Amino acid sequence: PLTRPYLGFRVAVGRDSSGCTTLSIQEVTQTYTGSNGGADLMGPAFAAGLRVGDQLVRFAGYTVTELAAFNTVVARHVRPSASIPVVFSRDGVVMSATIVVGELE
Repeated sequence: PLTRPYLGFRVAVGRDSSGCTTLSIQEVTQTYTGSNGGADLMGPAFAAGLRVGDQLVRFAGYTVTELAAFNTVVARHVRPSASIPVVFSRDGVVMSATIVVGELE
């Protein structure tokens, strides 16, 4: 596929109760897409549990580069139901969650 939208969320770099350098999203970007679907109507947001104040690293160890990396990984996969392993944290908490991004209508 060929997807690569623009960043419409917020990214804040800091430290959690554990301390593993992880960024958290204070917005909702999982509500739009393009190419091989371009559904855009809220899907991978609630389905994956991704909400404001959630830590999205998508990389083992609880850490991520920037929004560009998250946008590339999320864009790279535009399947009607692709299951990609993503690591999430809740203020130092360690938990695993699977994001199901379903494009198309």
